[PDB]
Amino acid sequence: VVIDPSGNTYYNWLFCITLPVMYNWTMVIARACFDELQSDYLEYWLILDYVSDIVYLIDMFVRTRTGYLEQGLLVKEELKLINKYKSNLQFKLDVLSLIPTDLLYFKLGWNYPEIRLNRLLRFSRMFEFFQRTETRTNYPNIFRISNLVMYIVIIIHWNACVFYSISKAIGFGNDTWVYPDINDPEFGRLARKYVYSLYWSTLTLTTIGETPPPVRDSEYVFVVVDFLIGVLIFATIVGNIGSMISNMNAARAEFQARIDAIKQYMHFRNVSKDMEKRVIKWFDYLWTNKKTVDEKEVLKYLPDKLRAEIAINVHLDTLKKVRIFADCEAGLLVELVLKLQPQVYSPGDYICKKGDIGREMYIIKEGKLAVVADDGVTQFVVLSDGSYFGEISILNIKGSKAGNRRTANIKSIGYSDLFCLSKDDLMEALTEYPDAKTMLEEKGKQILMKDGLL
Amino acid sequence: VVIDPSGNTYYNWLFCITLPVMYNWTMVIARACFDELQSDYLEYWLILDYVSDIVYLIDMFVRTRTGYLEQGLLVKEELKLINKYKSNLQFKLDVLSLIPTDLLYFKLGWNYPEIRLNRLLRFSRMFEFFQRTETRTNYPNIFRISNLVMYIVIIIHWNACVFYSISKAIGFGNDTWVYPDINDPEFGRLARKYVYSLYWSTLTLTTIGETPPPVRDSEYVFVVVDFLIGVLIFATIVGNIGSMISNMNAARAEFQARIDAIKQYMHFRNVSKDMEKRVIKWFDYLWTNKKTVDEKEVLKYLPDKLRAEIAINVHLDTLKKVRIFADCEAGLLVELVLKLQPQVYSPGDYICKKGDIGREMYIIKEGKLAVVADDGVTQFVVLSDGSYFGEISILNIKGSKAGNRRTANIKSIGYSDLFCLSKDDLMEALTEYPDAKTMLEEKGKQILMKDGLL
Amino acid sequence: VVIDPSGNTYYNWLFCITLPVMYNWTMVIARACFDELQSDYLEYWLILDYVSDIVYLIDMFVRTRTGYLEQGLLVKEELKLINKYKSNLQFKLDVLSLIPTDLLYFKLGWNYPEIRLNRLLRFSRMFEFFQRTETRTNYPNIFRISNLVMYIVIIIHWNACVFYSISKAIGFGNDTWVYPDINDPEFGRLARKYVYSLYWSTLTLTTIGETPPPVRDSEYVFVVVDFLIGVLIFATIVGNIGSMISNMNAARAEFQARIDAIKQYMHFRNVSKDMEKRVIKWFDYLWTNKKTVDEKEVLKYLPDKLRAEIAINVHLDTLKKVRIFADCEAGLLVELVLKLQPQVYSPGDYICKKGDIGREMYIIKEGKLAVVADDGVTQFVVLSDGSYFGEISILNIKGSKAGNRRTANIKSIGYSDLFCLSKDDLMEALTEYPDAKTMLEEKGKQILMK
Amino acid sequence: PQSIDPLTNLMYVLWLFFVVMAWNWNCWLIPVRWAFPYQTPDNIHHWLLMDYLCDLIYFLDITVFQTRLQFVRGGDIITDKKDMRNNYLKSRRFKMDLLSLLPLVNPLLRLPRCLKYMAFFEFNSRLESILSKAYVYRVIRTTAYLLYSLHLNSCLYYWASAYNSYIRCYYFAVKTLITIGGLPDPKTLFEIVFQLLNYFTGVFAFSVMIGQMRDVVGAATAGQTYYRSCMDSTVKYMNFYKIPKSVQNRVKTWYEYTWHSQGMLDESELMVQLPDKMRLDLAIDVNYNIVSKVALFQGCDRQMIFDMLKRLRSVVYLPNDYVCKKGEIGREMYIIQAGQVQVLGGPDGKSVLVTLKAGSVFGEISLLAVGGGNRRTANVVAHGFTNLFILDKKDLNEILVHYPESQKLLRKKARRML
Ligand SMILES: COc1ccc([C@H]2Sc3ccccc3N(CCN(C)C)C(=O)[C@H]2OC(C)=O)cc1
Ligand SMILES: Nc1nc2c(ncn2[C@@H]2O[C@@H]3COP(=O)(O)O[C@H]3[C@H]2O)c(=O)[nH]1
Ligand SMILES: Nc1nc2c(ncn2[C@@H]2O[C@@H]3COP(=O)(O)O[C@H]3[C@H]2O)c(=O)[nH]1
Ligand SMILES: Nc1nc2c(ncn2[C@@H]2O[C@@H]3COP(=O)(O)O[C@H]3[C@H]2O)c(=O)[nH]1
Ligand SMILES: Nc1nc2c(ncn2[C@@H]2O[C@@H]3COP(=O)(O)O[C@H]3[C@H]2O)c(=O)[nH]1
Repeated sequence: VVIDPSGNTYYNWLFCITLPVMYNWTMVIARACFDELQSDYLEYWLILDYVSDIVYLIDMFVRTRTGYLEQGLLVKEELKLINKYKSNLQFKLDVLSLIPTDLLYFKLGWNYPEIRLNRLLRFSRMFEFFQRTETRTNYPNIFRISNLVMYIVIIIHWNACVFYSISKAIGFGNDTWVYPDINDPEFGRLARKYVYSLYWSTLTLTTIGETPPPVRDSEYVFVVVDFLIGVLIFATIVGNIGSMISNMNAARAEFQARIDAIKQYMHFRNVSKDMEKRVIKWFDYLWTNKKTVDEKEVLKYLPDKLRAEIAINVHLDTLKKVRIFADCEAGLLVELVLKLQPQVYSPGDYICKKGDIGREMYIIKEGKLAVVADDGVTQFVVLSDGSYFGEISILNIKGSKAGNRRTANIKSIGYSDLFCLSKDDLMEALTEYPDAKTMLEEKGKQILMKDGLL
Repeated sequence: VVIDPSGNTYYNWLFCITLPVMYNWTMVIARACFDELQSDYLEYWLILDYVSDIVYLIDMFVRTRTGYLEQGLLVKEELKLINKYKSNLQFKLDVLSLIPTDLLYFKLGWNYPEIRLNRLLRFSRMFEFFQRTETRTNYPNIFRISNLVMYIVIIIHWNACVFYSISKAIGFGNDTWVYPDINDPEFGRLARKYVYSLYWSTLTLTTIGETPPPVRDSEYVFVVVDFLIGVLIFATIVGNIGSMISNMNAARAEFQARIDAIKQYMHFRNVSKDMEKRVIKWFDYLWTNKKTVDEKEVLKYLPDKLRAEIAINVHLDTLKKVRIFADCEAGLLVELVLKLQPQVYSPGDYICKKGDIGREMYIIKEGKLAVVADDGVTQFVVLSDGSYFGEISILNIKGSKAGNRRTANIKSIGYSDLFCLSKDDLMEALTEYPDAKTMLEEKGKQILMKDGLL
Repeated sequence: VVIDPSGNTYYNWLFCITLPVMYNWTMVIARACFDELQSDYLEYWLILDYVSDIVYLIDMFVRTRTGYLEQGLLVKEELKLINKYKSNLQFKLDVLSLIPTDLLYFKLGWNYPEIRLNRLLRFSRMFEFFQRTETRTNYPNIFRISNLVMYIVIIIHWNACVFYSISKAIGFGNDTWVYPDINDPEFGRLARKYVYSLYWSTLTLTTIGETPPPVRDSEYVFVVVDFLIGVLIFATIVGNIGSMISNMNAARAEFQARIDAIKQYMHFRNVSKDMEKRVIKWFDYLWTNKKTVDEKEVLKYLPDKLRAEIAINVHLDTLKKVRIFADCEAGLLVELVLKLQPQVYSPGDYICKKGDIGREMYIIKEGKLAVVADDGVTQFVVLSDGSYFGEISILNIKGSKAGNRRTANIKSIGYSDLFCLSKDDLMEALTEYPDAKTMLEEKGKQILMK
Repeated sequence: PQSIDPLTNLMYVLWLFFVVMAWNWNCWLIPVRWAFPYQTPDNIHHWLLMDYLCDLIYFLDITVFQTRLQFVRGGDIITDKKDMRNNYLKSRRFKMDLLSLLPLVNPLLRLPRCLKYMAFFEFNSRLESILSKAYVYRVIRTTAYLLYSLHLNSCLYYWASAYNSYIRCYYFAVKTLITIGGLPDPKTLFEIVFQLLNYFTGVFAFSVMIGQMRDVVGAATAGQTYYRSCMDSTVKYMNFYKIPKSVQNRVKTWYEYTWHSQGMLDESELMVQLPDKMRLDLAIDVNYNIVSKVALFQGCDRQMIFDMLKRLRSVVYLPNDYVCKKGEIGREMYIIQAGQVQVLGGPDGKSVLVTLKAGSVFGEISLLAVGGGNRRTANVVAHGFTNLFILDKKDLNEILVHYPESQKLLRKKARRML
């Protein structure tokens, strides 16, 4: 039994170990500083600490169970996994997190939870879970905001705990800066203690916030330290959010830069106004339907097998309906379907006119086309998705009466997304299948003899 | 009858539904938290709420009546549009938003206008309108910063209402943090109530510590939560404005980076200072006259049909003026238009000299050229817009003298934009036109023996 | 005479018109709000505003005389320039800015300077001057910081004037928020009024209200609006400074990103440590000596004509020193200058070995190359700047002992930057010249015997 | 070291760090001695001793460290004293070094001692180049600048206070970094000009802090953002065309494996930014031994091998992926750079006839077919993730036309074998 890191069970365990790690990171210092928090809920804290220790041991067991990739293969041997875990610094951090330091409760009293700070050494598991679910979540920006909010909450809570500890060390009510006297009817409550300390740390991590000024030099040093810690933390948070906004606006900024560059080119080259209305309408269509990026730049890093698989799963049922590519080898279908490059045509666009070069075969993946006359007013026949034309224009057929020429006018009725296969692309794909080359030549021969174009 | 979602009527209706959505999103919580606002203007608020509900019904009717692009064509079938609308989360949000909760007044009196909080669920219309506005306005950054400011105003208004409601729940005048006693003649006014709540909310979100200090634990908790909300607000404003600033001078920063790369190249290669001055003046001309766009880089973001139709709208009218290209095939002229490559020449620049290789012909679009002698100061003739030269140097005429050599000295009087049709591009475009190729050779040689050559 | 907008005199006039525009955008509102300021120096302000309007009229005349590049040339016909000026919105703005509202002083009195707020409509000229300064100064970031600071001070001063106007409308000394009673001798001074208003505006915008709290509802509204204006100001300053930081260090960030990418590639591919250190040393040499971006990448933004003039200036003087190319025609020489492309070589890199096929000729521009045979440390001869090798192999000599093959090993003791010319690029450049091709073949053929 | 090189041999980096500490002393401890009274006669000897130690460090750096620096002239490394001394003298670094040791009880006489900032920039560049994740040091450096700005503000506030007590003025400096209210109210134009200048300098420091943090975050997450955007674009493309979840999950799993293993998602786009000599020498130190191990390419020209090394494309195959099916056309030579590959035999496949580890080459006989002559005679699957370097037959055809003797020899090998 080996849990792979790229699976979902590893994710569920990462959450289930993050919960005690988050509990430790947010509660050990809280019980260490606020003595009433430790003392009053002693049994609950003991139960939660025992649960966290049990989950820590189970996570150490999982670290042995989890399998790394060796030569691109998952390791399932127990000894190799144990050695790989023990060689890393993570094993040292895990074993340091689980010193039997709860036995110092007898040697230091129940009011010293600072002995359990070693459980904070499992921070790396929490960060691993957070970085794993940042990529997993559908909303990366929302969870990154959640992480930033949780980080500043943890830092503010830690500063609150340290402020309460320093007020305890200096003395409650000794200065107007420290936490007030805990003998007060309203300020002696633990809830008031923690919440007012949280408010003070909120006011102190930002220099803007106004707080009772420090009296002695130790308070001034601590306030300056909090000032610079808050400078670092909140500058990091604002930089993170600014980077998020730059990332989410990067696509819009690139698209608007392209649109403005094309506008500048059309104004510079004195393009007619109707044509620039057509261009701007096309760009508004592209942004409305979220088709700003072409698939050439989308499937550019994928391997040939994966691009091939996507190309089969998109176009095989459409391409096998063609008469010439009916009785063809599947390898040629795989090689040809990779070369189908898309073109999107606006409504009223002439894909090809009579008197044009036939060097591309157009396959209607989406949209409706029409065979029209020279004027274009009337429509001869409509074509829908799954259709094809230009099958014989790309085929080099000798003696054709209407060779390498469009015999009909094709008009895009709507926004037609159709894939073209170039003649040179198909001939370069046919240098590997000469038998299929002459098979397609024979098919074109019978097609032209059927309509009498020889 | 169908409405186009990309049309201006749909944008107008987006505004006409954004107005009741914005009215709800502000005034519903404003009346819910400020009871004197709801009670005093109840006659106006009921009328405005009924108007907003009527516009919500018409928005449902429009969203049934609006069409989408199925196979590139707008759907004109009413039942298909209705089933598309119903099988969507937007229909669920709209029907939840339009559940009549105004009957709950009869259960709770007129003092509870938060019963129609479900009308806030039409936020998608507001967000769609404010996303469809930036993509059609001439001021994207100005509208973006105004939209961000209005969002911050809405959040500040909401937090003001929440603060007033919290003060109401705690009790007015109980302590310093809450709103003071409403029985006071000055602070009991509704306008004063709202504007002091707005003043407190702005001091609590945009900054920290300038409000009166909290007293009880819920008030400190609210202040800390509002600090987190306000620091997220501040980081969002900073990130949006920083991305906006980087995007406005993205072209300027990129151009300055290219200028600096050129400058360090010419410093490292140690070119003459006169060439340095010419390069700097060229870049000053390029930036000043809005010519910094790279024509190939701009046109590679267009579809092949759309880029070709741009080029047809640009070059076909002046390529017909060419003597050998005056009577040619339309496809040949279009393909030769697509092969035209732009060049820009400084004033006084020599395009070609007597003896240079006549590899490409040049078609003048913008600028005036000069035919000069060996000294270069005497003027023979000036070539104006639409002129052309070297049209015979790219033709392989058999036995003609001065083969692929320039017979004149061409200089640029000012800045000139010339599109050059190369011999190689002409041969590449002519490989599908043998009859047009031999007829072009016939026309070129008939020109040549007309002038006494060959 | 027609003034060139790209010239230095257009910049000079831009400054001399920006000075009255910056005067009007800052001082007119101060005169309008501080009535004591208008009454105290009315004699100064009358002539100063008159000469500002005179400079505005002269700027309109310059706008009629400024040229625009029509059809690639600076047009000098006055009628076309006047029509181009009048067809633009700038003429409407200048006409509305030059409305003689100073003639209304006889009706509303001398205590209303706000009537000539139309003089702010020449703001486009000031913005044009600033955007020309941004593309002219040698410190664009320092100028951007100074311009942002000036804009923030202008907004602060305008908000101070608006605050004083609000205090005047409510009444001085009516409450603790407004400006105190002007009958007080300590708070009645004109300088003290302006300084206290300016400091109140600075506290309200920058510190988000360390000022004493508002008393009236209109004061609360004004303070909230100023809070929004101030948080927009602070966010604008922070975002502008962050964008300036990104613009300054974008080149370093890209270079370090490519260093990190190549380091990750070498660590992932198990590249040997000596090669890895050589690569980092090479990139450090590239960054240190300011030769980072490739020559083709740098010059690909240039037009072909200007890039040709740059390349001729750099490589043609070292190309006529070549034995075969010394007595050839100029067109083939410049074509070979444009065809040759750079190659950088780290120390210890063998450019070509013995028995290798001579695909390209190498001409050294900045290098200290050596010729070594078999052993690799013989150092038969050292070629310094201006030398070349491989010219024998590119020429298809009729009869050769080493047909299209190198004859010796070539090594680089230090970093060398040398230009290569492929045999295919020579053959394609020699198709257009039959006589020069025959001359090159004959001259190359008669040199193999020694 | 008779002549140290400034780039490597990190003892120079250690000495430059010592010079940076001396310059940081001359930057930080001078205003705190000018304003605050720690320059008492009781401990004046300690301050003078450490200041003279910093001056000795400056003089030592001028004399025996900056002079013996290897320098490149015309691209050639130059390592002789008579030229290194003149090269250092001609540089602006020696001018600033001389200006930083001008001798003029007042610590403002040591104000030019802070003028040796080029040593700090050199040490910053070297520490950036030495250690990976240099954004951490950039954060530390920007924080040090902001602490120095607050330190200067604290010293100025203490000096203006007379017209611990150091941490109090520091607290006032941080409190008034972006706040002007803490400062006393101005009654003159001149005072509000300085108050606005103080506010603007503090906001400049704070915004440099924020902008550098944004820069560090953007640079440290640029690759992650690019990979996430590429993955989201691919997922949106597959969802638009209704790709089933099997192929989508395969594409995803390829994306995480390529991002975790390679870390760039495309090695080829990095190579084109390198010099061609860099590309060639990196292709040699990765695949030249493996390519030269095969007997089909032995006896061939080394430049033909070098040219095939540049065209070898790295492709990652998922577990249980058919690299080449039985009866499928053969036009590629697969070089297993990493992972396990299995050639299958037995009845109906599914039995590993042979397994091949990293560094082996198979399918090279498919490179020699003309007109699709070769067919894959056995099923081949990828046991686990594997990185194979693939050379297409068409790519070999473009390579072979430049080497006629090599092409003729390889065709003789084709005729001899098949
Ligand atoms: C110098 O130490 C400081 C450390 C933290 C800060 C906070 S205070 C705050 C609180 C709520 C909303 C917004 C803010 N503001 C803007 C306040 N005014 C200038 C408009 C900040 O700048 C915050 O900082 C960040 C980087 O978010 C300030 C100073
Ligand atoms: N001429 C003609 N072409 C048709 C018709 N129906 C479909 N087509 C297709 O439209 C295509 C236009 O380009 P081609 O002439 O290459 O091939 C044509 C046929 O494939 C028809 O009725 N007449
Ligand atoms: N010599 C000369 N050339 C002219 C004149 N008018 C136009 N030209 C054109 O200038 C061109 C320069 O290049 P070419 O020699 O190819 O062809 C030349 C002619 O087409 C003229 O008056 N004299
Ligand atoms: N064989 C040889 N070639 C040298 C020597 N010094 C310089 N070279 C040049 O190095 C060149 C390498 O390419 P070639 O063989 O074409 O021509 C060679 C010579 O021009 C030398 O000492 N021996
Ligand atoms: N058929 C077969 N192929 C093997 C064996 N061992 C390695 N291979 C390789 O697997 C490859 C599969 O494709 P090829 O037939 O082109 O070439 C084959 C050989 O390169 C084996 O034992 N039998």
